[PDB]
Amino acid sequence: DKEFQVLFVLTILTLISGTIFYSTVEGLRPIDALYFSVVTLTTVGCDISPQTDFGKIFTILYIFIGIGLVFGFIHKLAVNVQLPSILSNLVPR
Amino acid sequence: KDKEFQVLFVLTILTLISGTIFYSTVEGLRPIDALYFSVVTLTTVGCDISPQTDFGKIFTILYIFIGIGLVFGFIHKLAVNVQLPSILSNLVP
Amino acid sequence: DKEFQVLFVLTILTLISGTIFYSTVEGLRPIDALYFSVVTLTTVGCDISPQTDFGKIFTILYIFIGIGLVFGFIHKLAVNVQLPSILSNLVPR
Amino acid sequence: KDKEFQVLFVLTILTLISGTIFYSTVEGLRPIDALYFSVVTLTTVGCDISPQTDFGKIFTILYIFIGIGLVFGFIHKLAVNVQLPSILSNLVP
Ligand SMILES: [Ca+2]
Ligand SMILES: [Ca+2]
Ligand SMILES: [Ca+2]
Ligand SMILES: [Cl-]
Ligand SMILES: [Cl-]
Ligand SMILES: [Cl-]
Ligand SMILES: [Cl-]
Ligand SMILES: [Rb+]
Ligand SMILES: [Rb+]
Repeated sequence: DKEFQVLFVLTILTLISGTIFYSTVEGLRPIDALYFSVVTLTTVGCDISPQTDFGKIFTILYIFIGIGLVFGFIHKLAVNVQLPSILSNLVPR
Repeated sequence: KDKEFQVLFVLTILTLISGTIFYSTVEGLRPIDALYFSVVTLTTVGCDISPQTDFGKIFTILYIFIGIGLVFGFIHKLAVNVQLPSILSNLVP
Repeated sequence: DKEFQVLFVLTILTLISGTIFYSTVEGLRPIDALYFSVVTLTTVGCDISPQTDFGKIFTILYIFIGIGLVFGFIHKLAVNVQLPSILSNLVPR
Repeated sequence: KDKEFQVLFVLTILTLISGTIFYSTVEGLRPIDALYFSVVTLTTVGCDISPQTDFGKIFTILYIFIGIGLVFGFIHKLAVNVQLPSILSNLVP
């Protein structure tokens, strides 16, 4: 779906921005920055908190701005792709 | 009916099994702790443990994106086909 | 609203059950058990995880069963009470 | 329009201010850390810190119940009146 693609591109770009930020300012390895971006914007959460005042402020802003994006993408991911595939199997061809 | 709900239940169970196996082997958690990690992640509660392997972080990211929509679709249908019915149905003479 | 009251009574009973369980099996002070019940069922999360296998299993079950209840109550709390009061102030009597 | 959205924005800001003041005085957090705690709690991300005073736990429980609906209503309207419009409006010739 076109909208689903827009939401994917936006989500990936958001997670790239978060990865870059947290690997630079917080000194995280990229994978750790990606994990933190993912677990922050999806609201799962992790065992670590940001240590720089700049990191804390950015995380606040990143949450409010990316949370809705990531959950719109999760909704479309579940609805235009995961649940329907299984529901195609409910009819025995 | 409770036919879609059954589908979401089986999908959620298999998802939690996959997470259980994954986190028990790669992260060395006991199976109950792997099931707990799978459950608290996909429900977004989270916990004070975080994966230690780069493989575990990559998998957890993908597991989050794919399984939040299933686990919460299951919770939604559990509320709409089992919880909401039993309450209202009892709010009658 | 009648339904709002049903949801409150259910929510309070749920948090009582969780408080009792976690203070007995996990040895938490009641307030700590109440905090854990609250932060678990609302998905905020805390810095501690359950330590007993029994505690872990119960938390899994408690999440799936109480999560929908607590968020239905949060919705009605925001919608039949908090947001509307403020919206009554939007019209200058 | 963006009139209800403005109301949710001001309510969210005042809620975050209240949390900031509360957690800075009773829990001895720096103000930025109190703002962070308020923000990650009400967005349900959570963090590795937990309140130490019994007063802080009681307040946090009430703050969660009252402010999740506001903070997420604000995120919903931010997505529906600011984020969804700017994307689609740009998905035109
Ligand atoms: Ca949520
Ligand atoms: Ca946490
Ligand atoms: Ca921790
Ligand atoms: Cl890396
Ligand atoms: Cl075992
Ligand atoms: Cl106590
Ligand atoms: Cl300061
Ligand atoms: Rb959460
Ligand atoms: Rb969380």
